[PDB]
Amino acid sequence: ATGFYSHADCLQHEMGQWHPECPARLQAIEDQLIASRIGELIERESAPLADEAALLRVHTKAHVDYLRARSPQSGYAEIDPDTSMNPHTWTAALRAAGAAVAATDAVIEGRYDNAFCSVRPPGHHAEPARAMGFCFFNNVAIAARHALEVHKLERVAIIDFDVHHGNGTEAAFSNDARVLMCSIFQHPFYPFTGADNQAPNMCNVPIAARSKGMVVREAIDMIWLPRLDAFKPQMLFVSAGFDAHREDDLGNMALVEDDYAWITQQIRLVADKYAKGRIVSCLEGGYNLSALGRSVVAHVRALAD
Ligand code: NA
Ligand SMILES: [Zn+2]
Repeated sequence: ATGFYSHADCLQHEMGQWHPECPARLQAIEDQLIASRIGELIERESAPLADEAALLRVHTKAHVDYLRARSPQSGYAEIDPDTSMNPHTWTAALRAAGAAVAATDAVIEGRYDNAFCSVRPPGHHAEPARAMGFCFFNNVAIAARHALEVHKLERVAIIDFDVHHGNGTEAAFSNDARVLMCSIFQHPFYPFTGADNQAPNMCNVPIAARSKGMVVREAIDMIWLPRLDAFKPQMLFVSAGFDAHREDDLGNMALVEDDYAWITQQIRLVADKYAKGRIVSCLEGGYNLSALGRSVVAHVRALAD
């Protein structure tokens, strides 16, 4: 069984009408789960609020206190040129991190074989002391650190296939031998890091603009899988971003739904080998509403196989 974590509060976050990281991203996912009838092989779960101790396993106290103080009573408060808080962003971000924590508790406990968190705002750009690029708290990193420190797991792997490099995840874990990060990312591209001075636990593969899926499959098969087979992670955490899609206006790569299906199958195989199938996956980016819905459904269906 596959758990599906979301919350209505996540729709209340918005950063202006023009902004592509918008509430209709979550509604597009809901519509496609209906039109595909794949919403019937998952169990719906409500995301809880993340508590401070969950956040402080990843972020600094000043980071958390800043966003709490920055949360506006009305209008918007700017974070960076394309990231702002509205009076709902704080609650939404707690739900997004909350989802990832609670999915982790449910998978380790054996309630679900795996889970997906259909949540907003995304996480993987949020460094321990830097909110940026639509991200406030690093949902995936917070979930992995939950499994390490609370459930006392010894080894976890983070898979990030968003088009943008997960700088936030690299900045959290470059001294943490219990974590392996495997990723693909468009290069050179925002956030313009991740290609150099890679810690030994960082397996982040730069990908050229306009690359199609066969380049990513080759990269995953020849580079990720031997790292993962050597590491044997006891659980897998997924920064499931779908903006490397051919139809995405914010990326310049050319994946399609079948690629996301194929990638998820690999994640399943690694998890079945070493992790008792335990996977938690969190929505990152992905901005064409039709292709986002279609790509999340292909991902989710491969999790429920
Ligand atoms: Na990435
Ligand atoms: Zn992205």
